[PDB]
Amino acid sequence: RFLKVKNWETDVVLTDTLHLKSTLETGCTEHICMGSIMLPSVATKDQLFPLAKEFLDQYYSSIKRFGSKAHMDRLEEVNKEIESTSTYQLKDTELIYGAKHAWRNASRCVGRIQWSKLQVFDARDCTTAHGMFNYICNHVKYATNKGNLRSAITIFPQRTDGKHDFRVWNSQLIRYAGYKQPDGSTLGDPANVQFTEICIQQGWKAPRGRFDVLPLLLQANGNDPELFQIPPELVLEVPIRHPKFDWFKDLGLKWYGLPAVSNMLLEIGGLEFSACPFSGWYMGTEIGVRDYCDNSRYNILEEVAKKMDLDMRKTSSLWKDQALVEINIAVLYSFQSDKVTIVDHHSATESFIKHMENEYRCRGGCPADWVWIVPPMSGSITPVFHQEMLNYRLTPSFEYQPDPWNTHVWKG
Amino acid sequence: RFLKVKNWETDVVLTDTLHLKSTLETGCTEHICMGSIMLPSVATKDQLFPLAKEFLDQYYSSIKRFGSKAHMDRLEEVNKEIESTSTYQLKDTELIYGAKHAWRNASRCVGRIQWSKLQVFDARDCTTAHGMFNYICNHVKYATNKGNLRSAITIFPQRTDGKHDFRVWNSQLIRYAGYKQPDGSTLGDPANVQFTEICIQQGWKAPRGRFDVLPLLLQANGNDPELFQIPPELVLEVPIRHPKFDWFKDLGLKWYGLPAVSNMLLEIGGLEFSACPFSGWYMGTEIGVRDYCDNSRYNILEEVAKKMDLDMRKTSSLWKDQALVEINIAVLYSFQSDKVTIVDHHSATESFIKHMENEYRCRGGCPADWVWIVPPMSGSITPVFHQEMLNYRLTPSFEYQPDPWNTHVWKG
Ligand code: HEM
Ligand code: HEM
Ligand SMILES: Cc1cc(N)nc(CCCN2CCC(F)(F)CC2)c1
Ligand SMILES: Cc1cc(N)nc(CCCN2CCC(F)(F)CC2)c1
Ligand SMILES: C[C@H](O)[C@H](O)[C@H]1CNc2nc(N)[nH]c(=O)c2N1
Ligand SMILES: C[C@H](O)[C@H](O)[C@H]1CNc2nc(N)[nH]c(=O)c2N1
Ligand SMILES: [Zn+2]
Repeated sequence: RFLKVKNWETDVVLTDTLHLKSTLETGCTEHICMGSIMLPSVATKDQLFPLAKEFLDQYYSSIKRFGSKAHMDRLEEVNKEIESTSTYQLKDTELIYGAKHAWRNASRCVGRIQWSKLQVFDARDCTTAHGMFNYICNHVKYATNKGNLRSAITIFPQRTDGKHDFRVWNSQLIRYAGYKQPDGSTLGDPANVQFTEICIQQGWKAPRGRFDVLPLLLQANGNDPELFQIPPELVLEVPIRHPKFDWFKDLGLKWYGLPAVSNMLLEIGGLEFSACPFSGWYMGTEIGVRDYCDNSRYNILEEVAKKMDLDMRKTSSLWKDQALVEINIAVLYSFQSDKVTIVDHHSATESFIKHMENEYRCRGGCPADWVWIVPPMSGSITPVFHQEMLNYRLTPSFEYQPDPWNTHVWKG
Repeated sequence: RFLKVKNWETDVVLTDTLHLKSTLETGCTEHICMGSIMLPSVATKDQLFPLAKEFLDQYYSSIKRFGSKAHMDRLEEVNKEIESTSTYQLKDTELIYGAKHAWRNASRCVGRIQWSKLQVFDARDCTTAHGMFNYICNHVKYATNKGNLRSAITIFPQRTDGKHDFRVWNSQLIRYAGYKQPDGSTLGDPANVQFTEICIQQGWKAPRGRFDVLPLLLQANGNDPELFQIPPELVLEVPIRHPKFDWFKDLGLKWYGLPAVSNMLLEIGGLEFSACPFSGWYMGTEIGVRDYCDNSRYNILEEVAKKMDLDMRKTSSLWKDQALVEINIAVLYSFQSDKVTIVDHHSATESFIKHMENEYRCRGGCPADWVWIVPPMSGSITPVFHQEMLNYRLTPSFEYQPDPWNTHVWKG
């Protein structure tokens, strides 16, 4: 009823009561745990009012006006609007609160110490794909802020019936293109080979190289999506160099500064925002480990090991491990030397522990997904490795949604 | 009902139906996942027969004689013995099967590809702490096999009433002593400071140094435990050197060859074996990462970084990561150069994937604990990082049990 999580490096115990407010389901049961499953598995008007009331009661509890006159009138005001319209509209203040607590509740995010410093851009007056492009461009410019990255979200109109959906078809606002070859291999980013081809289908002309920034595929109000090129002056990039190995520039690697997710769904008070691109700043490992060294991504451990002169015959020479660390010292160094905000996995995981402490103190808990919080290298030398974490689903939240090209009723 | 687990590096899917045979509870519910909780939380005669029948039905199913005459007679024979004695005794063949499947079912063990090659030593005729010492000595000698390590388990008499318990008080047969100081710090292994002091209480004379092998504290048939020194010729050790850095010998580190757990409980057909030391061989990271580099263990990242000439001022120089890899290349190299069996985390995790495949094919599943299977360094460059895993509890099994000094009714 009042569960306990322990840290096995400091012996610190914390008591979780926030999980009692949890509502959605995890996928786990009393007899099977699905904590390593990546994605465990129209809305009517009856279901909407409890979700609205639940959300309204915590918004007014947060401005220290729980159950007052202003609360009960907005309760009544939203009920009458759900009767009238079968849906409702958030105030600007409720949207900013909802968006900030979707991030706060994001159990897979190690960066949440920053959750209250989120800049929310209301794009609910948008009606066309061009309007979307303009809003997204202003998001990219604001969030980048000349390399002093600022976290932000842009929120396009909520879902209504279902066949009128705003969607960003890119999985991230800024991604590199992936082209397969006649000889079967892959240039660029293999993750986006499918999306890179959809752009070619709709008319993109590819500069078939490595780090080619993809165009935006924007869908407005259910209509077929349309292509727009982000002005290249708006795409900040960092060339990767090493502070010891001057052969590292010869590798000719670079990465974009802005991590900006655009394929998830924002849920606030039962309303569904199918297009809500949000952005922060990178933790180093996301680029240096997953992006650069996944076998099905850029997969550069091969070459970094070569140029270091390493024993690549035997698996147990740990040459993969040894090249992995050099690559991540270089991503960090390059970003910092250009004053482009980045955080190392040691500082980021310390901050999360400190954030976890604050949450248990002033909130009664912190939903956290250990499988996703522990970084993909040097896990046990970071403090989150030794921290027990309870995972549960609170709302407002960010959720996964199917890719648009599997679900969109086309019209030629 | 027939769940699916995916690998996100190869896109291989496998279907799990073994989880339906699962019985015990995980700690997770539909609303909270406890997959990162380390330890989530007398036996009467009524409860014993279903557990015996369940176990007997799968033993005879395994020798291809399910429900035959020999099965039903042993079913009857064990029922009558549970009526008569309120407990029962396993045949030698049932004990060897049970022990092997407790290992097979060990969801936190990455080494299970070896599960059917387990040497089982029946010590159920043991009655005294001296007898225990002799059995454990023969286990240590057999399992070490001059450095060609062999996996083995020794099984002392099962629990009966509860106040007559056989226990090994050491957490492992071979561990290094931990002494705190007058100046507050720690020499040796800080994990065992408590146990190292209990030995001093009962009469151990400490050679207060670093890698001092602890004595055995053995408890027979509920009696107060007694101290025995393993013959030092029986404790194989590997001095750690590096294949590049000749200053590495100056560190003066060494580790024992035999990982041999002695603090867990073996459950077979509802019988409880409170003393069942089992041993295998080390995966490199257990020593080089957890043993050597945990903040609350030996904690040598400090010195290895010094001797490498590293930028220790800034967290983001990844000097911890860089010294971590060198330490693990050295543990591997030292063990292999001495022909003492060890496995690197790359080979071990590949073998587990291949073991997982075999299990799903011929068994319908493989209970696996992702949080424990992914190694504590370079996680995402090993194949288990990208493998979804279902965790569930099958029997026979190894379980945790309280330390004996918290539960033992002493008599001066
Ligand atoms: C401020 C700097 C931030 C850092 C350092 C950070 C770091 C991370 C990392 C490393 C992950 C794991 C993702 C992966 O490994 O692919 C993650 C996940 C996530 N982040 Fe944060 N993030 C930041 C900002 C944000 C913001 C501003 C939001 C939302 C407004 C957000 C929402 C999420 C969500 C919902 C997830 C989990 C969903 C998913 O990616 O599958 N993050 N974050
Ligand atoms: C054959 C070589 C073996 C290897 C390479 C291996 C490897 C591992 C590793 C790395 C762990 C994680 C433990 C930790 O990180 O502290 C583990 C856990 C475990 N091993 Fe294996 N192991 C081996 C043999 C065995 C044997 C022979 C048994 C039993 C007869 C066994 C039973 C277990 C159990 C029950 C656990 C989880 C319980 C726990 O330690 O908390 N292992 N193993
Ligand atoms: C805002 C932000 C900051 C950051 N530092 N990193 C990320 C990465 C999120 C990765 N996540 C992968 C799965 C998905 F595609 F479904 C959604 C995106 C996002
Ligand atoms: C047989 C074996 C082989 C191996 N390579 N490694 C181990 C380590 C087990 C670690 N595990 C920690 C928690 C515990 F103490 F509760 C029980 C022991 C065991
Ligand atoms: C808090 C967390 O559960 C704890 O640190 C676990 C994580 N995973 C682990 N994995 C292994 N193999 N061994 C461990 O001791 C741990 N510790
Ligand atoms: C199979 C497993 O669930 C999958 O690889 C997960 C593991 N943990 C992760 N953790 C983070 N941060 N990002 C990821 O993509 C993943 N992938
Ligand atoms: Zn679970």
